[PDB]
Amino acid sequence: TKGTSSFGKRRNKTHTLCRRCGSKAYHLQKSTCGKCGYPAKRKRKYNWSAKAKRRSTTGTGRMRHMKVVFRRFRNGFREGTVPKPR
Amino acid sequence: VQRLTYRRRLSYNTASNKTRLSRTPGNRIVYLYTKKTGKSPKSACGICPGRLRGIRAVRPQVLMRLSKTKKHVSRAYGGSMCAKCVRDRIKRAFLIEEQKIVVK
Amino acid sequence: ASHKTFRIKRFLAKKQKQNRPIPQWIRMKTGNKIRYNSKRRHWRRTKLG
RNA sequence: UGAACUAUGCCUGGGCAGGGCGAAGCCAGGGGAAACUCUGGUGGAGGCCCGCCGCGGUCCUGACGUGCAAAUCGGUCGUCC
RNA sequence: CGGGCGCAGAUCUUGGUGGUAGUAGCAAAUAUUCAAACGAGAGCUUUGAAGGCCGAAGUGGAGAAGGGUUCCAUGUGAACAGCAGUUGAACAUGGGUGAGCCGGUCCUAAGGGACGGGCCUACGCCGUUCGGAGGGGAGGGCCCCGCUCGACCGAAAGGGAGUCGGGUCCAGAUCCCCGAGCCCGGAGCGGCGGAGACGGGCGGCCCAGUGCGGUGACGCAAACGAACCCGGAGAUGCCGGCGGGUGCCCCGGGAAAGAGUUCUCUUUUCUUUGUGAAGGGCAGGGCGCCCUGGAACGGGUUCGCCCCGAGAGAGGGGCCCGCGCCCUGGAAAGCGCCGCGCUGCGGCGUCCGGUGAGCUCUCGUCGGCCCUUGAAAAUCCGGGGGAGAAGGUGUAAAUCUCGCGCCGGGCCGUACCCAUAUCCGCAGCAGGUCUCCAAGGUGAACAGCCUCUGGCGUGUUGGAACAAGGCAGAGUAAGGGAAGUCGGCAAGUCAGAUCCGUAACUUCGGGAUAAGGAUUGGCUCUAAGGGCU
RNA sequence: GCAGCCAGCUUAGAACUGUCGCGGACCAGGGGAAUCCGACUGUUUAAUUAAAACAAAGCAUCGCGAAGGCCCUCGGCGGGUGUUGACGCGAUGUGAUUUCUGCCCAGUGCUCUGAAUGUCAAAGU
RNA sequence: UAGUGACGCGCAUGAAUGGAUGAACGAGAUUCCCACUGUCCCUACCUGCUAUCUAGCGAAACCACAGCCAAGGGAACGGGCUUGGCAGAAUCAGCGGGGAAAGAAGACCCUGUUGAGCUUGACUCUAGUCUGGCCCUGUGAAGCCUCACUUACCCGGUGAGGCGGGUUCUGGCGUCAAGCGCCCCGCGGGGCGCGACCCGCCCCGGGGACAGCGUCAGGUGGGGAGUUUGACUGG
RNA sequence: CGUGAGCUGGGUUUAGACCGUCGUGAGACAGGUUAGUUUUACCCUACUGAUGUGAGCCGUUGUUGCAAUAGUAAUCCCGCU
RNA sequence: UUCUGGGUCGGGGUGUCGUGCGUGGCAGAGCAGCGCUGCGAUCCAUUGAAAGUCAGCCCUCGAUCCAAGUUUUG
RNA sequence: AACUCUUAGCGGUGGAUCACUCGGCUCGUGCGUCGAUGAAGAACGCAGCUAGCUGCGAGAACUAAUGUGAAUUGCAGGACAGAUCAUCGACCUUUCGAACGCACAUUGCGGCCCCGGGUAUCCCGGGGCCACGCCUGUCUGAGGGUCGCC
Ligand SMILES: [Mg+2]
Ligand SMILES: [Mg+2]
Ligand SMILES: [Mg+2]
Ligand SMILES: [Mg+2]
Ligand SMILES: [Mg+2]
Ligand SMILES: [Mg+2]
Ligand SMILES: [Mg+2]
Ligand SMILES: [Mg+2]
Ligand SMILES: [Mg+2]
Ligand SMILES: [Mg+2]
Ligand SMILES: [Mg+2]
Ligand SMILES: [Mg+2]
Ligand SMILES: [Mg+2]
Ligand SMILES: [Mg+2]
Ligand SMILES: [Mg+2]
Ligand SMILES: [Mg+2]
Ligand SMILES: [Mg+2]
Ligand SMILES: [Mg+2]
Ligand SMILES: [Mg+2]
Ligand SMILES: [Mg+2]
Ligand SMILES: [Mg+2]
Ligand SMILES: [Mg+2]
Ligand SMILES: [Mg+2]
Ligand SMILES: [Mg+2]
Ligand SMILES: [Mg+2]
Ligand SMILES: [Mg+2]
Ligand SMILES: [Mg+2]
Ligand SMILES: [Mg+2]
Ligand SMILES: [Mg+2]
Ligand SMILES: [Mg+2]
Ligand SMILES: [Mg+2]
Ligand SMILES: [Mg+2]
Ligand SMILES: [Mg+2]
Ligand SMILES: [Mg+2]
Ligand SMILES: [Mg+2]
Ligand SMILES: [Mg+2]
Ligand SMILES: [Mg+2]
Ligand SMILES: [Mg+2]
Ligand SMILES: [Mg+2]
Ligand SMILES: [Mg+2]
Ligand SMILES: [Mg+2]
Ligand SMILES: [Mg+2]
Ligand SMILES: [Mg+2]
Ligand SMILES: [Mg+2]
Ligand SMILES: [Mg+2]
Ligand SMILES: [Mg+2]
Ligand SMILES: [Mg+2]
Ligand SMILES: [Mg+2]
Ligand SMILES: [Mg+2]
Ligand SMILES: [Mg+2]
Ligand SMILES: [Mg+2]
Ligand SMILES: [Mg+2]
Ligand SMILES: [Mg+2]
Ligand SMILES: [Mg+2]
Ligand SMILES: [Mg+2]
Ligand SMILES: [Mg+2]
Ligand SMILES: [Mg+2]
Ligand SMILES: [Mg+2]
Ligand SMILES: [Mg+2]
Ligand SMILES: [Mg+2]
Ligand SMILES: [Mg+2]
Ligand SMILES: [Mg+2]
Ligand SMILES: [Mg+2]
Ligand SMILES: [Mg+2]
Ligand SMILES: [Mg+2]
Ligand SMILES: [Mg+2]
Ligand SMILES: [Mg+2]
Ligand SMILES: [Mg+2]
Ligand SMILES: [Mg+2]
Ligand SMILES: [Mg+2]
Ligand SMILES: [Mg+2]
Ligand SMILES: [Mg+2]
Ligand SMILES: [Mg+2]
Ligand SMILES: [Mg+2]
Ligand SMILES: [Mg+2]
Ligand SMILES: [Mg+2]
Ligand SMILES: [Mg+2]
Ligand SMILES: [Mg+2]
Ligand SMILES: [Mg+2]
Ligand SMILES: [Zn+2]
Ligand SMILES: [Zn+2]
Repeated sequence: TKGTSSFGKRRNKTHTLCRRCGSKAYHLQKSTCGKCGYPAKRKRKYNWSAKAKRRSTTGTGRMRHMKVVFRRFRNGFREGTVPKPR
Repeated sequence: VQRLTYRRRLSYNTASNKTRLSRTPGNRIVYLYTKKTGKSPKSACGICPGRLRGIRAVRPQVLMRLSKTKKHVSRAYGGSMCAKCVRDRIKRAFLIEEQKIVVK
Repeated sequence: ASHKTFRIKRFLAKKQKQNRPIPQWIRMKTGNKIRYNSKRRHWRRTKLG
């Protein structure tokens, strides 16, 4: 019936891990992620959910290259030069 | 009487999961996955319902490894057309060409 | 299932290596601040999705 | 955001004991002046019958009803080319 | 001076704790018992014995999806596993998934989705083999020939070349070991052999030769050949009958080797008595395949049918499938028994038949059914074609010769559970969840009941009583027989099979197992229904 | 013309026999006479209603010859029917067969005219 | 008071809003009969699992405080208040009288200027659709209208393969030209033309400034949207 | 208008559906008809039974008894004479 | 708790069911071999036999064991 | 006796209160800097003993340089003890991702060039590449579209 005996027939994945956001929201038949909109070029980021925007905005990850710009900015983006040796 | 199991991942009685019972040197009855039966070619006429003769009834890609003699007969249209229709093709070609000389 | 993809098997490999309890010398390091691994999962009570 | 339940459709697969009634077709033998009929056998058709698996879920308004279960259990029962 | 300034209430919020309460409860699917071992500790672990259950639509053996280490060894017994635990799918420490021939990978199915174009203020959407100057490849050497050309994705159950046997682990296995193969790709020499290639006419000259046999079906180890075209295989539903073959089951050996019984009887009962792929040969089966020939007094023939002057019957051939038997493999290995040694070496055997309305699987054949006609593509092959290539007298070009040799086959999945405790249902939940294998007896049966192989402790606990009242056993009950009750609710009657006998009505099909009768055991016989020489 | 040999499994008949018991467990239709409704099979309210409800074949009507009918889309004269063409597609009603299906076009609605007198927009005059 | 067969001024039957009939069929509704039975007269006995007791384990609902009654009065049915009856620890198994027992801000009813589903002849709109004007929209002719023109625009076909003007005797076969002419390479080789006619401006057909697009205008429009649908009142 | 954690759901009175009347319609019927989940007590009393009970004392313990109070029960008919 | 007493067996009585196993038979529809022998449901005798019968039946007639010791009370 | 209730001591249960605060909140100020030279985000991996966090990327719990000047520390061990830390101009920076040969529930399927090896052929390994749109320019072309020359 509609309850307990129906939960036993659940053995077919609807979503899988997305290649762009790593979340388990990539709809298989639609071939579209439910969290980041992959494979669309633009990420879905709606303003009617500040918490959803808070979990995946810039600063919630590593910022492997943006944190270096912050350190390079405070020195004027100095390049090509080296400190004076001993 | 011992009950035997499949030897592959496929567990459904599909057309590819066809087996036969084989007795091993260890006195065991095991499943031996059979190849699908092949068909000898049909005549290119489209009339004679029987298959051609002198040709192996194997799978298509098995015909690649067979020699040419095992895939046709030594007749003109042998291996593609039956002997009955080749005689009809020769007599029809001859008699029609003769009627086209009478009109000249 | 025995039929796995490389991404799923690589995902299960990471979760299998994180399901290890904390080293005993960690409690002597942080001053018994981390008493146990609060991210220990069991294969029955909590699934991976 | 969802058709992993379910509704319908599509594609490619899988599955459904043993019996019963026994239709066209066919065979042979009788009856008749002929038209033609009669009998036996054969044959094995069917959204046919009984019925197991399966799929369903009638009644007991049984069990249970802070349950095994946020719908289950037992007997009975519907269907089962 | 400034307030987030005073709580008993808001079915207030959060957290904590009571009475109820040592209470309800730990009651679905028959079952446990004795002894021993380890241990501080045993109804629950282990071992043995006993007695039982699942009874092959398993409580058995293996998968798919899903789980993701749950697998395996060892240790622990805190917590959890609703009693316990020396146990665990718990915890702790280690270990474990080995592939050219298993699958993915390749193909397109439904479908998805780019491209051109169009649309849309736009993110984008529409559309899907159409629609663009959509070809990037040539042969021939700077020249002429190529779209039926629409990307790509989409099946671990479709299509798709080729791996099987024995052994091995604490857990791996068609992957490891040993042995025997196979497929595909690769080779300016592709490494040899064979084929092409056998000789003629003139007296050195000259001329041949891209094989050959059979009336035929067609056969030979090979047996040149492009563009282009044609065709085949892939690639065809469901149902019924019949036949061939394996597997299983059954019967006879007064067959061998162990074992059970042996109070009595039983030349007895039980178990074991085998051979892979690939290749060769031969049974067996199939054929609207051929030749001779000619049919009515029509004949052949099936369970049914069907077949025949468009050529039967008969005779002689041909082809296909041969998963059957023999052989190579290969008995050296595997099983069975016996013997010796030790803390691995030997011996013997592995035999001969009978059958079947037997059950499955498979290969066939003949039909039935459809206002239902029951896939595509990759890939592979045959033919037509004769454009070309080859040498001038012994060879050359060419070779589809499992004739032989040489080299390579990457990547990913692979343990285990797969369900009355590894999945889903909050759980070790009586629910749900796709398949494969399947014995003996009874019987029509894959029914119920019993047993073997295998599995198991009765399903989250034991002990003692046997009150009421429950639930179930569809327990039984004198006399009456629906007077009960809204109501024959409930379960009671009937039931299988054989032989008889079956109305009203009817759309002539039915109604129908109508209704109503008789029979049914055991034992000892009789009769009939076959095959073979 | 059969003799020999081999091979089962069913069927019928008879004697004898036990407590008249014997499909001994198991398995396993109570029956008859009528009414109503739906023809039948099938389907349905997962978790209170399996039915007389739905569907159904049959019957009948309606629309439409493709610059079309019906319908989809924000939009492309894009898309479905349609790989279709009236024995088709689309929209309804009734509901097997049999037997019939009367009367009413005033009302409402649909439809057909335009010897169409009225009412009558924007634009144009 | 049921069932069946009749009777029919039938509150309010009736003919594809189908009428009547009807074999077969039905886990459909109903009546009767036989058989059958614990349905009953009228209950009894037996078994298993429970309840019970025990070892271990161990909840929940619920709870203002609580818990013996009668009358009285009271918010008109007390448990407490009044007047009486009275009244003795701590408990077990039952039981279902009471606690107007629990479960649930009654679902009936009314109220609210709270909704929603749905329907029309409600109010107000709307997609679509019909129609007219303008717009793409030009050209020629005849009497605003009709007929022509093709190039706009539209449709169809095709691998855009023969447009305009000057092979039916069989279920074969047909593939880059034989042939001829001309010309160039050093008897081998190559090109060109004819074969296969010329010219042309649109690939071939079917429509055609009409379809259709854009934009206003009128009609239609419960298909859809939004909203409303008084009050008083012995409910 | 005793009595549904006593039962039974036949009726009424959800959602399915049919007929008639009514309404353009959705629907209505105080008309008929058919199918339609009846949950929980282990708490406190009451009652039913079953243990036990005057925590102070030369009382403990046993037998045989007394008894307040409470319950209370029999009923109707026929035949002969 | 030893003058004894209490259990467990056995015996008898009682009642239930219905004539046990074995053996024998010149009983047995028969049938198969050489009157003999084998097979043969049932039948007869032994045999109102056998079986079980207080655990909540009755009576001991015998046999063989057993005697302890929880808590508490003026 | 027990049981029940009250009172206090003590012990539990429980967590309030109070004190604490490397946190939040608010205001103000200065800056105001991402990305095809591969961003944000994600995945995976990296430590002697390392699960998470955090920091890094196969040079992976950090390299070089500069500043600093003796530690890091849980346990070691070992410092070429200039330890460590900070700064951070050099260098490095896996895979997915706008993600870019085609794709992806696939570590799937291709193509080109070059290099090395087995030996041009093939096989193996490595390196560099092959998305879409568009701009300037080059190159190669197309159309009697408009002409010129014949
Ligand atoms: Mg954005
Ligand atoms: Mg789970
Ligand atoms: Mg479906
Ligand atoms: Mg039935
Ligand atoms: Mg069934
Ligand atoms: Mg079932
Ligand atoms: Mg049921
Ligand atoms: Mg019913
Ligand atoms: Mg009933
Ligand atoms: Mg019930
Ligand atoms: Mg209950
Ligand atoms: Mg406040
Ligand atoms: Mg408070
Ligand atoms: Mg491990
Ligand atoms: Mg426990
Ligand atoms: Mg242990
Ligand atoms: Mg284990
Ligand atoms: Mg673990
Ligand atoms: Mg693919
Ligand atoms: Mg496959
Ligand atoms: Mg197929
Ligand atoms: Mg294994
Ligand atoms: Mg040679
Ligand atoms: Mg040739
Ligand atoms: Mg067949
Ligand atoms: Mg050829
Ligand atoms: Mg495995
Ligand atoms: Mg379960
Ligand atoms: Mg869940
Ligand atoms: Mg059997
Ligand atoms: Mg089966
Ligand atoms: Mg059976
Ligand atoms: Mg147990
Ligand atoms: Mg269990
Ligand atoms: Mg009882
Ligand atoms: Mg009962
Ligand atoms: Mg009974
Ligand atoms: Mg009785
Ligand atoms: Mg009555
Ligand atoms: Mg009565
Ligand atoms: Mg009944
Ligand atoms: Mg009848
Ligand atoms: Mg009538
Ligand atoms: Mg019906
Ligand atoms: Mg009818
Ligand atoms: Mg039906
Ligand atoms: Mg329901
Ligand atoms: Mg039904
Ligand atoms: Mg109806
Ligand atoms: Mg009709
Ligand atoms: Mg109508
Ligand atoms: Mg009218
Ligand atoms: Mg009556
Ligand atoms: Mg009447
Ligand atoms: Mg009427
Ligand atoms: Mg009418
Ligand atoms: Mg009517
Ligand atoms: Mg029914
Ligand atoms: Mg009260
Ligand atoms: Mg309350
Ligand atoms: Mg309220
Ligand atoms: Mg008001
Ligand atoms: Mg409203
Ligand atoms: Mg609503
Ligand atoms: Mg409205
Ligand atoms: Mg009012
Ligand atoms: Mg009253
Ligand atoms: Mg009342
Ligand atoms: Mg009550
Ligand atoms: Mg009730
Ligand atoms: Mg009542
Ligand atoms: Mg009712
Ligand atoms: Mg109703
Ligand atoms: Mg009713
Ligand atoms: Mg019902
Ligand atoms: Mg006694
Ligand atoms: Mg006080
Ligand atoms: Mg305290
Ligand atoms: Mg990057
Ligand atoms: Zn994503
Ligand atoms: Zn032919």
